[PDB]
Amino acid sequence: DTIPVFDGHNDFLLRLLRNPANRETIWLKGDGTGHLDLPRMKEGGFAGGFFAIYVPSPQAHDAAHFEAMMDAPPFELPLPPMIRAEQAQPVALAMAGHLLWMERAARGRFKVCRTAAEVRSCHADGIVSGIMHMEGAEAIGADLDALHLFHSLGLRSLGPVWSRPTVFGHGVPFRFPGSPDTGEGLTEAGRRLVAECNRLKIMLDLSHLNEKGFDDVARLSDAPLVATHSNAHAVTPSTRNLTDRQLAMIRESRGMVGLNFATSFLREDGRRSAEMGWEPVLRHLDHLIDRLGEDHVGMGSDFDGATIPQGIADVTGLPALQAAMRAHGYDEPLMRKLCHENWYGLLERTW
Ligand SMILES: C[C@H](N)P(=O)(O)C[C@H](C)C(=O)O
Ligand SMILES: [Zn+2]
Ligand SMILES: [Zn+2]
Repeated sequence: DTIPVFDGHNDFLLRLLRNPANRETIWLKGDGTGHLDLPRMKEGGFAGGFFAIYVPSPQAHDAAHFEAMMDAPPFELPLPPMIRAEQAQPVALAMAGHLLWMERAARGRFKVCRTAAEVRSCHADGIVSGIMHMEGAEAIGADLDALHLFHSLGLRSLGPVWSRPTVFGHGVPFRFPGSPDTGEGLTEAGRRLVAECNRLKIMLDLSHLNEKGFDDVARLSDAPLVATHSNAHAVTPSTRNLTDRQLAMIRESRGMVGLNFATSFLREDGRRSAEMGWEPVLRHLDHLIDRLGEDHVGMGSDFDGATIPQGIADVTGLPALQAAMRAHGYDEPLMRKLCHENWYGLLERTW
């Protein structure tokens, strides 16, 4: 009785970036590490999701010193320097190239989808779906020319920033505890980026964007507001989470929030440790569902991007998560909404 899950955010492509020579095994067989691969997706009931193209900084997000800091709050991680298009583009092309390769290699068992109809068809057919997503828009120059290029080759979702400055605006540093109001809003280029994404029907992702940038998108975007992998600030006051005020704005826009499985954003203590139970997961889900409404919450795992609860552990833990959700009292129609229907509706409202 596992309900298929369509997911808001994963960083599986980073694993292919880091070991391209072994990609056939990593994707088609698994290599015994990480959260995702094709066989485990099938075992865990992963229907598909957003596959993030994210350009790492020289001190990557999982550098030892950062992990150690996040283990013992309070903490504040420094923002990395801006990466410009000339440097970001080859990396983004590499990751986009791996995503297309995944589809070639899987011989029809995985499909990069460009429309909501394709996603729904994949769901019905049991074919794993993928949405090409860019987490941080460094590969897009301020001129926006590359936005059209990436769109042409399948890009359908874009977060203007990661937790790092871009020509478009500013992301939050990783900090606990702290407000998401950590810096300046969108630049003029960022405002143009919002307008152009609206015109091209590219979904904008607010995860990582600071509060001023969030307010700018809320004011400027003609489309529902979406945070693909962010939780409730009122429960866990991480800079990465959403305040009730932000949630209310997302609700008004008929938007969507994906629950991030990152330990740091779920635990009330904001620690990185996987040693936790189901309570914090359900605490965030209840809070999100209560304020956003049952139609505006889903999963945003952050599989392969963060440490997640021991009870989930990897994609094969989705059934255990569903069991906890059911035990907590979520009925079947709500379960279907949270697992995939809400994302599919959001895609239709956006695209
Ligand atoms: C580094 C990854 N791409 P991430 O998806 O940015 C994981 C992180 C904990 C977050 O999402 O804030
Ligand atoms: Zn990511
Ligand atoms: Zn992220």
